[PDB]
Amino acid sequence: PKGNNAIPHVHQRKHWNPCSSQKGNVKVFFNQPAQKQRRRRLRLLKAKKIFPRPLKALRPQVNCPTVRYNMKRRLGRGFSLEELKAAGVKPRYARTIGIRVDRRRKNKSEEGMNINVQRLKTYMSKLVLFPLNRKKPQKGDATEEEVKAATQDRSRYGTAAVGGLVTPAREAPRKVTEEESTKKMYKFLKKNHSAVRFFRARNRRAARKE
Amino acid sequence: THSTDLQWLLVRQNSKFLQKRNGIRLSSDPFNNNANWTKRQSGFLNTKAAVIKTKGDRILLTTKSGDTNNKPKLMYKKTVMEPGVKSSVVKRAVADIRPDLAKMAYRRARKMACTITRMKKVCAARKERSSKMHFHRKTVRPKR
Amino acid sequence: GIKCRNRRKARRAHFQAPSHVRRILMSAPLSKELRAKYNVRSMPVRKDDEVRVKRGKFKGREGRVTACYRLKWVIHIDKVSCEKANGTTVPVGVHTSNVEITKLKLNTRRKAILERKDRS
Amino acid sequence: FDQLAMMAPTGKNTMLLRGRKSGRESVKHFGAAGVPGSHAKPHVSSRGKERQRSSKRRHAFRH
Amino acid sequence: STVKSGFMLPAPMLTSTDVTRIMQSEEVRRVLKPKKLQPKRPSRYRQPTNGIR
Amino acid sequence: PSVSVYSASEDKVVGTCSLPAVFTAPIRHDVVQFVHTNMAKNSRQPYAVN
Amino acid sequence: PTRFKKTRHQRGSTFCGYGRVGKHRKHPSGRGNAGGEHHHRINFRKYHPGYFGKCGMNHYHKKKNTTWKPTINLDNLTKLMAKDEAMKAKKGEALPVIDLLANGYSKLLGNGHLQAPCIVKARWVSKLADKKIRKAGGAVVLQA
Amino acid sequence: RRWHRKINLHQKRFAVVSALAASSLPALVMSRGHKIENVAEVPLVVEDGVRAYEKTKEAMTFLKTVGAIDDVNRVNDSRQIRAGRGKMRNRRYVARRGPMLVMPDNK
RNA sequence: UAGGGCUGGUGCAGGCGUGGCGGAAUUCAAUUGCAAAGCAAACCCGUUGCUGAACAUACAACCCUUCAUGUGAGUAUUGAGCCAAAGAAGGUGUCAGCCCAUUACAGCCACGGAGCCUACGCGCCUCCUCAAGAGAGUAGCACUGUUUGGGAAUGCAGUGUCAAGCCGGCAGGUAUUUGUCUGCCAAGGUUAAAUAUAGAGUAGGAAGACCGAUAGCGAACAAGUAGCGUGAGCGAAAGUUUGAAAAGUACUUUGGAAAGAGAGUGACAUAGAACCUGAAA
RNA sequence: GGGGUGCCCCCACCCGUCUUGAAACACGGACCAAGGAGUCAAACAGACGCGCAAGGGAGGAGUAUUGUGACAACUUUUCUCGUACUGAAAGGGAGGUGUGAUACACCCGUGGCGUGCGCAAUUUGUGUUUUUGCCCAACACCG
RNA sequence: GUGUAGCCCUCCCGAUGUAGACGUGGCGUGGGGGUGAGGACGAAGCCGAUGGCGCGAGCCUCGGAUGGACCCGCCUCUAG
RNA sequence: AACGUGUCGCGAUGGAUGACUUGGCUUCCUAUUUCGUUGAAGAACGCAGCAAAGUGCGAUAAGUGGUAUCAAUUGCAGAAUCAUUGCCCAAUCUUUGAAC
Ligand SMILES: [Mg+2]
Ligand SMILES: [Mg+2]
Ligand SMILES: [Mg+2]
Ligand SMILES: [Mg+2]
Ligand SMILES: [Mg+2]
Ligand SMILES: [Mg+2]
Ligand SMILES: [Mg+2]
Ligand SMILES: [Mg+2]
Ligand SMILES: [Mg+2]
Ligand SMILES: [Mg+2]
Ligand SMILES: [Mg+2]
Ligand SMILES: [Mg+2]
Ligand SMILES: [Mg+2]
Ligand code: NA
Ligand code: NA
Ligand code: NA
Repeated sequence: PKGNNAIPHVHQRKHWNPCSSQKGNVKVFFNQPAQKQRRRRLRLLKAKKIFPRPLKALRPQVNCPTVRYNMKRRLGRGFSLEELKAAGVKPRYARTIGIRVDRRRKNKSEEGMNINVQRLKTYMSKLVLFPLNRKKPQKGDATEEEVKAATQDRSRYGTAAVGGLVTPAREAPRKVTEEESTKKMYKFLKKNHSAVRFFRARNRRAARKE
Repeated sequence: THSTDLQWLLVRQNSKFLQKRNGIRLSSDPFNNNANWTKRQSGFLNTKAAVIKTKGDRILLTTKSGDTNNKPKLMYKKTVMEPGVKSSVVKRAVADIRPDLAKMAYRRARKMACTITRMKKVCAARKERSSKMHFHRKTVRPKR
Repeated sequence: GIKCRNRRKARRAHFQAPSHVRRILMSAPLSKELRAKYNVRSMPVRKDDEVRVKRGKFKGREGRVTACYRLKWVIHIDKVSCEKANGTTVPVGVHTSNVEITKLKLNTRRKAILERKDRS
Repeated sequence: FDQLAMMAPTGKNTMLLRGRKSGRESVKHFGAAGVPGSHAKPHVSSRGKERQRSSKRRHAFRH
Repeated sequence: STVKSGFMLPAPMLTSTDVTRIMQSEEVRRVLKPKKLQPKRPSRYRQPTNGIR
Repeated sequence: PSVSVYSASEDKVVGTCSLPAVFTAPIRHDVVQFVHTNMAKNSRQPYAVN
Repeated sequence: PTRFKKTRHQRGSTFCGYGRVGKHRKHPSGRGNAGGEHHHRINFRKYHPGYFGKCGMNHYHKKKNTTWKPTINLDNLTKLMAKDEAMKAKKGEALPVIDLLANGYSKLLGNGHLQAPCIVKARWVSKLADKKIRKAGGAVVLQA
Repeated sequence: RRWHRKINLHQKRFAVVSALAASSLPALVMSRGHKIENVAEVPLVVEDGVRAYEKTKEAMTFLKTVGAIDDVNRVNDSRQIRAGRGKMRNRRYVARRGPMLVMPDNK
């Protein structure tokens, strides 16, 4: 006899199990610790080959979309064309010295633009830029014995020169203003919300009034 | 540190000193006067303890006194007793540290006295039998 | 390098070894006098060598090696034999790790090996 | 509790309290959700498949 | 702990083990019920019954 | 309490330390048994028939 | 573990708790939720009264990220501040500032007795929360 | 089949802490089967010159000096061929567990 | 001026590859049945003390007497040592760190024709370099069919019809007409890495809380074999596991032979050749 | 005292199964050896054990390691369950007492009533206070 | 001190049972982690008018005029 | 009486059990990693002193050549760095088969 149980909905009627007549459709993870070891070995090998270049290329800081992640910051695909122009770096030459470049980003506000321009300027001042020919150095490049002092960066995020993401600091304690202790904020917010919510109905009423 | 009550709860079911052969629970603890597997008898986890044994033809009484319970080298004392010692003085030597084992101490002291006497007689009789019979070999352990 | 953590693999490699591998596996210790001279612990055995048996029914027996029967993992020693029912004499195999080498049949290749293995 | 037995044996000058059990989620599921005057929460797997209109609901009270 | 973030040693359930010492203490012994006299051990010569005979 | 430090070459005391307070913690042999039983299952290799 | 199952107790009972008269057969009542309106009607009506039927309007392409709106009550505002800050500020003093978006909250509901005055930044607020925080000596600053 | 298990992080740290405290009581150490009659001052702490040893002969002298050689001898004498089918499956010998030596790193 | 070894020619060089070589310490001392065995009850005493219920040579089948015959190989026990950056697991007539082979670079040798990697490795010659427009039987629409969670129609196919680019076209998850806003610019092509190997290969490796000869692959063996069916196809049984070593029973006698009775080898022949053990019916 | 074989007096229908009912003229039953049947996974619920608690817990990944190394150690979360519910939806969103008819003032606090372990204080056993948990009936507040 | 060879000693009340439910410091088998032993002076396996113990599942000793190399007690984990 | 029944010692028949295991099954990793008209995969017929099957090979037929090592192979013969053994560059490669 069944009793008071939930209705199951288990979703398992599609020949997923390997038997004498069915190949099955399964995925196991017995190689998980072995693949973790292999990926780590390749990262160390790549670092040895490309020395002294940084492991990861420079990336910009961007804002996450939607209202759920409005306040969060992360790393983007590449730098904007407007940002590169502001820092005085050509885009095709920028890709050569380890700067990611994105030709689709738009830079819709100055706050995001100024943060990323500062990232490029700090990176430029920290580059050492080994000369193409050691006998004949052209343009401002690394001097002698400045090459011998270079060191690879393995920060896993490329933050050796630029650093972490920039977020506004928390506000400090203060006093309540006299107008803050009087104004009704629900009345203020509801009035604005009703203006958009009842835009169509109010227009219809005025049109009928004429 | 921790107490006897806590330690007994930890080792009661399983231990290297617990022998559970044929459904009988006995103890191989060297500081157990009789082989009973109980909290009172088990002297290795008790703060103070005393056991009576033999050393040749004399009574040997080892005691703990529970003041160096973190140094195994200095836990116990030897205290070899005099020949022909009465069991009352051995009974009084114990019960100054464990008064709740005084009656068990007297019985153990008497049993140790009887065993000493028997060992002398059995060995004496065995040697007499071995005196006359001939043997094909005899092994002598080399010196130094 | 036959010995392995896999017992199944180590035993297959031993009992299916080729002929040139079996030559190394069939080695015997040198005597004290040879060790003091050549400073070598042990050498592979070969025909026309002199050995002394150390383990088994033939203890203390000496002789010259007559054959290296690699297919049976044994060596044959002269004067180490048994009688058949008809009276015929047949050699008896002895494992190479039960003997010791007392005299070596020197050769320009064998001398090269001794200098290779000289510990000093 | 070993300090209490040390300083207050026989429990003089004590106030004994228990703690609540009626607010638990398991208790809310006791009974049948479909009988009159029940107010029992059903065991629901798909929340959207057990909604029901405002009418057609069972009677909320019974003597 | 510095290596393990936020970890602290758990608090003991008993501020002092050795409950045997607590049971055999003057303060605890002061509130125990006094001992009572027990009857004599039943001797041989089984006690009578049957009331009438 | 205090703990002494012994030399590695002779029967001597060469130092003195303090108990690190991790040895005073409760001993829950029921927790140890539970964690060991399930931790020992993590080194197993799979087996099956064809 | 297999050694704790009922199968170990039933070795030798020949029926394993299923009876001689009505045996253990395969699907004597159908598979899954079969017959929920015909021969399982009483079970469904008694325990799941709202299973059969429709209710309400539809919404294609829901996109749950657009309706994110966690709420916190005025009674739990202390958990978002430092321990010292709760008792440091009162009425006319400098008050701590709490930003709800950093802690993962959107709307401020006013339930229970407010402990300490503070300044709260939020996206949405309630009628009661606005009145209670104002009387206590605090304020609400609207966010976005 | 479910071969592996998850354990709460706090419970794992609780178990380690309890086992460390149990190793500090000589009564529990003897009851598990270790021979510590010649040791002094359990828990045993030795100087840091041990890390600089290069020869196994030096290590064996140190074990005899502090009295830990009895537990090592117990493991040596207990070595034997395992009973059952396990000796066909790459586990042919069984031995007991001896002392631990804890070091600040792998040096 | 400079560069390009991925313009081409001509040479000099590392490494990836393949085949070899090199590592310690006992066959130490006591037996051939019974002492090559023990006791001195946590640790020390102990590098030391004491010996024998198997010998008045015991055991060998109802009891007594005579006469006999009987113990395989020390990796076992005991006492002394030695090596360890090596205690690692295989072999050897019994349980082996020191009998053998293995166990390492905190390495050493020869070979190397293409390829791949290294100041985009390094010289010389030769060459090379420093106003418009944007994809047409296309997209769209109608009917029919199929497909999708896609719901007044998610993708696709057939037939009919068939564009725009002077306020362009496509998308914005409820159909229609009208106006804004936002994001992109179809109908041509190439492209490493992170991913699969659910009855594949070629060479190597690492293992297992798995099975243990009616089990595990059908197949531990001259197994997809013998055998069966006109054919497509179906498809076994069977450990040679005697012994450490063939030392695999010379020879006498009866018998046509097979074999029997003796003799002999072997620790054991009731280990005698489909030969370890050898249950039940 | 146990074990083996025979005998005497007494007692005694053939096992397993379906069935109201089997010793059945109901079915399966010549003998022996070795095989032979509630398992694994996934969603939910209840009882019991353990850790933490208005918070609990990750996963995937990463950091440091021939070593008992496919183990073990380490990383205001980045996700999920919960601390708030309600309406088809647009939306809204829960403390007490006192005083008045987004009202005003306070904040050491069970909304009131009944039955209520234990503890506290009285009388010589009775009556009383605070009542925990739970239950009953009346408010009040949120949608 | 639930449960064992029950911590011990008095006293009182129940005891059958198909389908079914639950309990047992209840019995037995292959393997893992620990701990403690045994074996060429004879391991596992096999045989029995070999007895002893337990209500029982079973455990243990004895003999072999059997065998010839491995195996078990206890606490836990696991299952073809 | 014989037949038949029962218990014990010994012997047959049969091939279980135990101990052994160069086999299977399952998981993981590494490469200068992937056939053919320059005739593949498969199929047939042959080749050794004694050679049925299996293995290796192709009228140069249990192998020719190069390379490293050195004294074996073995049932009985037989020969005495050159064999054997491992690896591989140069060759041979019967009749067919996409088969042209
Ligand atoms: Mg029913
Ligand atoms: Mg099939
Ligand atoms: Mg029943
Ligand atoms: Mg049932
Ligand atoms: Mg039924
Ligand atoms: Mg493509
Ligand atoms: Mg088979
Ligand atoms: Mg088969
Ligand atoms: Mg009928
Ligand atoms: Mg019947
Ligand atoms: Mg009838
Ligand atoms: Mg009953
Ligand atoms: Mg099994
Ligand atoms: Na076994
Ligand atoms: Na068209
Ligand atoms: Na029937």
